[PDB]
Amino acid sequence: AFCAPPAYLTHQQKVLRLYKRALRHLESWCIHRDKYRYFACLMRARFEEHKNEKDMMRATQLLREAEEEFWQNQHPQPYIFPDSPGGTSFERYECYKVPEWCLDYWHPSEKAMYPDYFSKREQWKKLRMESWDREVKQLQEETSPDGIMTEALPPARREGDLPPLWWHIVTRPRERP
Amino acid sequence: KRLFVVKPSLYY
Amino acid sequence: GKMELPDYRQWKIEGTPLETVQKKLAARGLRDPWARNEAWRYMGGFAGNITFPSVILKGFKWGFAAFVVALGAEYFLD
Amino acid sequence: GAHLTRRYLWDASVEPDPEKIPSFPPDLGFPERKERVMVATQQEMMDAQLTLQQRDYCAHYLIRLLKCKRDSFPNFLACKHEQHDWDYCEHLDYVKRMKEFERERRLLQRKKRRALK
Amino acid sequence: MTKDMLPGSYPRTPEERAAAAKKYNMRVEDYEPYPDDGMGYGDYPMLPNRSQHERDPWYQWDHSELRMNWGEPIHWDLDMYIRNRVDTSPTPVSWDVMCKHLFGFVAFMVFMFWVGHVFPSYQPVGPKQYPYNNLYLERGGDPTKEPEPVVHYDI
Amino acid sequence: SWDKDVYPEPPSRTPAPSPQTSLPNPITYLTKAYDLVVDWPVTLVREFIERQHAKNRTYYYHRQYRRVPDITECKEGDVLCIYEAEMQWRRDFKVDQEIMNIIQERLKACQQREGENYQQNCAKELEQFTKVTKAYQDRYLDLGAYYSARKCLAKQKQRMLEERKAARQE
Amino acid sequence: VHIQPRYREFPQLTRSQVIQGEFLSSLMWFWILWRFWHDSDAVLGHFSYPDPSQWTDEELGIPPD
Amino acid sequence: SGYTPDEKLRLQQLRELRRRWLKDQELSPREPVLPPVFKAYRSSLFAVSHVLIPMWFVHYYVKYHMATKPYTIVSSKPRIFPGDTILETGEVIPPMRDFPDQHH
Amino acid sequence: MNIFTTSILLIFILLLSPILISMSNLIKHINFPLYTTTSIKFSFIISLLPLLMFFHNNMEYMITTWHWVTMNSMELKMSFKTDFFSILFTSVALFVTWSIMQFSSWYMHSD
Amino acid sequence: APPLTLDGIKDRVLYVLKLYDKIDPEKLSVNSHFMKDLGLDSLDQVEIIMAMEDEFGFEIPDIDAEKLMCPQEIVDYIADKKDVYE
Amino acid sequence: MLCLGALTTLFTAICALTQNDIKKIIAFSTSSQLGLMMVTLGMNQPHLAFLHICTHAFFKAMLFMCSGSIIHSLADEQDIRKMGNITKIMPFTSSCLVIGSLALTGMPFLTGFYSKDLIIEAINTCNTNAWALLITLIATSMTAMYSMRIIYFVTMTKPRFPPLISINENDPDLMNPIKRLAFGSIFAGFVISYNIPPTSIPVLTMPWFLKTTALIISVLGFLIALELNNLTMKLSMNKANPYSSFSTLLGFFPSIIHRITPMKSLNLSLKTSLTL
Amino acid sequence: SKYKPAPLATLPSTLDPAEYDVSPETRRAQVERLSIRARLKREYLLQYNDPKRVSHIEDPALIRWTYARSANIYPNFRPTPKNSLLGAVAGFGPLIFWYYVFKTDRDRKERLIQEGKLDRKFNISY
Ligand SMILES: CCCCCCCCCCCCO[C@@H]1O[C@H](CO)[C@@H](O[C@H]2O[C@H](CO)[C@@H](O)[C@H](O)[C@H]2O)[C@H](O)[C@H]1O
Ligand SMILES: *C(=O)CCCCCCCCCCCCC
Repeated sequence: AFCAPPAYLTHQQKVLRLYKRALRHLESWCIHRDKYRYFACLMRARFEEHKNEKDMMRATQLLREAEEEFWQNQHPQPYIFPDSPGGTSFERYECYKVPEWCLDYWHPSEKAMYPDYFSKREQWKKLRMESWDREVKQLQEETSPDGIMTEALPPARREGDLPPLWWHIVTRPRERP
Repeated sequence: KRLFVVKPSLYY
Repeated sequence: GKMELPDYRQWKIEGTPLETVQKKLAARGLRDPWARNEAWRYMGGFAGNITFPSVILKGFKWGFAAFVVALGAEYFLD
Repeated sequence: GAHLTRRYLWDASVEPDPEKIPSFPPDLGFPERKERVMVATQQEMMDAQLTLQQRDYCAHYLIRLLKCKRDSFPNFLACKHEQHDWDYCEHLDYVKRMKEFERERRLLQRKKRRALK
Repeated sequence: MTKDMLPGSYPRTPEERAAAAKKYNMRVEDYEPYPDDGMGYGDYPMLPNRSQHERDPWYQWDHSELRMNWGEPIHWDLDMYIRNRVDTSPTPVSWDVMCKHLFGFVAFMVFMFWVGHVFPSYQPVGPKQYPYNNLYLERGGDPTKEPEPVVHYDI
Repeated sequence: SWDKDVYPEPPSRTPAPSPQTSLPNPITYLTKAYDLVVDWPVTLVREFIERQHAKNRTYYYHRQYRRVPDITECKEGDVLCIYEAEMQWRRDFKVDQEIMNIIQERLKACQQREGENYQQNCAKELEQFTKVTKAYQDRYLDLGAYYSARKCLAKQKQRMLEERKAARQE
Repeated sequence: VHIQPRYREFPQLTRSQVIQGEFLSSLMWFWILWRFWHDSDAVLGHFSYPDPSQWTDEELGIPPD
Repeated sequence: SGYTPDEKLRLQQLRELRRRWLKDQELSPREPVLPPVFKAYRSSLFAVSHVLIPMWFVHYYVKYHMATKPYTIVSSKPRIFPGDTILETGEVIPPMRDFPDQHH
Repeated sequence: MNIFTTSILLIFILLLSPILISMSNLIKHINFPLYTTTSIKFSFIISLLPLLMFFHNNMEYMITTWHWVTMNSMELKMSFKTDFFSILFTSVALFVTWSIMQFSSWYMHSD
Repeated sequence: APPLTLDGIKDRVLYVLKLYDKIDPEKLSVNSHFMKDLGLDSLDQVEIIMAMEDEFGFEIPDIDAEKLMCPQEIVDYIADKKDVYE
Repeated sequence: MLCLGALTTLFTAICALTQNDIKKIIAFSTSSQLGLMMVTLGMNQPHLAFLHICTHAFFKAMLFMCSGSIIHSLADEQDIRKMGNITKIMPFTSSCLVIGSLALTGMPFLTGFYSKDLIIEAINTCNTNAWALLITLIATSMTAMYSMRIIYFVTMTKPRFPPLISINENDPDLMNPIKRLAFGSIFAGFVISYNIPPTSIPVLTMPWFLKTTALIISVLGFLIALELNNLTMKLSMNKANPYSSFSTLLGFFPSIIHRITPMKSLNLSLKTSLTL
Repeated sequence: SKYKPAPLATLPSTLDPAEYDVSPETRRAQVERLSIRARLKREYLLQYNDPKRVSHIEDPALIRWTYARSANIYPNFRPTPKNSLLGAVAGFGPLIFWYYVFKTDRDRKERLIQEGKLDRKFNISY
């Protein structure tokens, strides 16, 4: 979620990802932990086996074969963590994640009940404004002369500088509001 | 610890 | 109220069904390097084997004990 | 039960099609049959509020069973002998209806025989 | 917003294809108009028919619910492919294998229900019997008219 | 109160209680306590009100509507006489809606009380419903949304003719 | 009560839940036993289901062909 | 294979701001600054203002508005058994006919 | 028939006071989850008196509370068929909802 | 459940690693790289993250799992995900 | 009603046999018992179909409360594969969770016996659809098979939940409401059955095997479940088959009907109506 | 075995032959797509995080979509044999079908009222 994806997965990434998928599905069939441990070690035997085959034209043919084998022995209903995509708690609290900007419409009589939270907030709104100009400038200075771009972002290279485009990450609502 | 809860302006 | 995790050399798989996994895997050159991370499930307060009769036949003891008392009472009360 | 096996599978003529019973004349094989007797009268069933399905030939017992359940209230457990009576009379009626399947089967099996002769 | 930032008519020349792609923020080799059958698409891109369930769930999409990014071209049928509606994601079981199995089961059960209608289960018991002419009066038969004596015997 | 001839109601026949168990009927207790704590205070509040309504006794009457010439007595086009014949019919037609409701109240009120004997003991009320329905259908059915006296008359004349033609053959 | 969280070890069980749980299981088991003693017939049966072949043509009134 | 040095340096900086943000969400001791029996008087005013008082109005409505209009309350006729004495007319229901008697 | 009718009608009034309270300023002062749970409990207990009277008499009712409108010869009235089914279901339903209402105060304690 | 605190996370991360066999506890610190100071391979670090997800009860997406290459990085990824700030 | 109901009870029970979410198993239990009430109405047994509703409300409500207690104590986890050994860590809930299962599966003299037993007695001794009778009895055994699935995986195996344990069930707002239902799950059917008026004549006369038919299949369902669920302890890998895929994927009815039907209709809404 | 795709059950990414393509021509396609993606993502962020913003962030992609589906359909519509038949059938197809259902039904109803063979027994509202 935090890291933007690359342009394309390498062979190394496509095999590790399969490895994790194939174990999680094994655990879905086995259930029992002792039985899940036994077959998880057999699974690693099948991945250590062709670990070094560096043909790079049969390694691929060993992956498409293994994905087509995974897709046939899927669990029709794998276990999912409650907060993960497809999970039962997935996005349960998204109705409680009010953006911080909604406080900017609060009535004064509402703001009068939290005088010290609302004072540590005008500092953050100042810090955000003074930092903005220097953030925009830094992002042009690192705009590579060749258009090739990636979703990643640069840090603060100086002192007294916050990393550019930091407000929507730092201020984001809590995972469990 | 008690945390602040961001809410919409309900005064209106 | 601070956490106080158990000593981590406590978790030893001996005398648990995780042993039989090392017996089976070690018969073909393999070995489970995460066995001790499963171990707390099969020892300590979680040891044993819950059998279905024990779940169904729960409180049968004191249910039957009350039955004879209740049954006896009707005989005497008759 | 057997009958379903017999009616399908083996023969199919010597078995009472259950929706046409009786089929042979009521007095056949009987010198004189005594018409079944109803203890309860229409006013009594009609005044104890018996559903039409309940106005069978055992109604006189159900009229007592209801009479108990109203009078032993709040003691809802104090009418087990009355229930047993009604349950018994119904069982006998049910046995009476079990004797019609046999009779019709047996008679209907007779006709198959003598017809061959 | 101006006329050249908005959809237009079908692109006839490759010079108006690369113009159209640049409008919609696509590669020229990726821009693909709908077929020109004059059904009103103009030059709007024809994008692969994948519902939004197939989009990377873990990515932080700009339009979070739609699983889109700001500026990206929107599929013609987006409102049919939002996550509340039609899902085209891969299934563990092939589409036709599900279709053959589901209706085979439903079809088989329909057959077996008719079988059970022509060979019903019952008990070896003659019909129930009721007094007073099959309860002729209590069923609402006419008091003045005389029913047909229907009688039952002890056996 | 209400007129017991408009709304006939068989007298109640409650069997006298026959308690043959030693236990106490919990219905008969909360019924006493209900009378003392609920019924008694309320009846005082009502007796207080009806003593006010006696001090300010006021009267109102049912309006009389004499009969005007029928539609049949109206020359075609004379809207002055058609209008009054039309107003009367609309008054009549409305009283017939309420007669039907009354006959329906009885049938519904009988169905409930007879209970499991409605198929037998609700014959008379089902017969009035079946008769007063045939009359209603012979007067008002199929007239349409723009129903009026003239259409009611046209429907009757077309029916008196279809029956006269019954005997003109038979 | 405000129990304490426990890591990897079996937790302590309050007496209330152990006995509240235990009573209900025994309350169930007593009631089955008590009922199955008085009213066993409702499960096993109360009335004999007559065999339909022991019956003789005399009562069924068959007329010998 | 993991974070690049520039990647890892951005996380340090954001994570620093982030935790300084969540700390700011904590409420001071004095917030919010609001502007100002087990079966008795606590359990009397409930069963005497939600059961008794509402029962007076519901009874008043039933007794003088529903029971004074025709057919508003209509009950099934009570069961009458061969042997009952009718509380109204005094009639006595004749006893039933006679049972041959049976025993299972 | 007044006590039977009044208790039948009174169940609805008890369940409507939590709805009315929720629409006033009081709801911000009381423990509204407990108030609803107490309210439904008293409703269940009242629902037993019509239940017992039916067990005694087996006598059903047809209570027309309100006349809503007449469509020529077809009146629509708010009317209740307090027979066997609605007498018993009403009690079973109010008994279960007394459990679920009190369960919710523990299950939804964070919401 | 109790709130997660930065030290409690740190203690549970190492605790899971100390029960791993291919790791040798005596040389296991928070800064231990999984591929250089401990000599674990790619196919192991995948199983290490899987062991963390089970420990804590939530998933780490693969785009992020493949960069958690030292116990501190894991501890900080969990801490930032669950809004833990001290 | 007799054939529509019979199909519902079998089809949903087949679905419930291989689900893993605790609620969907319980939700699929309801669909099957709902279908059985429907089968009852096809016997012209309206008062039995109603008495089942009144009885079924008690224990089924409890099963959701007992299940909903586990879900709260395990950080809102609902997959039974991550539950285990609940008969020990949560005694009270497990005890009520087993009263509910046995009341549901028609064990004698619990709330669900004074309804289910009569319906199974009636379905056998009425003229009816032979196949509706047959599948409705099979579905009555599967009610024991899938109940045993919960008892087994939830209460009987070894722990499979995460290692930080903060299970608390000492709150009165949890124990008291569950207890009320627990009393209802035991005694309620008895009281209801003896106080309601006699409705219909029960066919109380039948061979010895039609009078215990419900019990034997329910017992048999349990026995079959034990053997099957105890092969999962064997160090032998589990594989897909068409029959479990059908069970797990709800007979594919959602996967087809909820994809093809909304597509064609919503495609007509745009291509034909609005555009053309 | 093997998985047969369909429009409502697409092909998994891992079973796509064209997803294991690694020839340099594809990899360059996949890198320009990301660059276009990142260029936009950068521009959206430079508005989202801007503190001087006082209104929402207008979306040209959404304006184009809604305009393509309303104000731009007709100009880009050309009659053809397939459109004209489709509109003719879509237009009057259902309308003729229902005309015969209702006309046929009400003719059977008017036929049965002239010969009195209907049971309007308790019907007094219409
Ligand atoms: C008329 C209605 C009355 C119905 C009967 C009421 C019976 C009341 C039962 C009270 C139960 C007391 O509970 C007491 O606590 C212990 C806890 O160690 C329970 O349990 C203990 O014995 C049981 C017996 O198999 C073991 O399985 C268990 O591991 C152990 O803990 C016992 O059952 C009892 O010793
Ligand atoms: C003949 O009596 C037809 C009745 C219908 C057959 C139902 C079969 C029920 C199976 C119960 C198992 C019996 C154990 C010996």
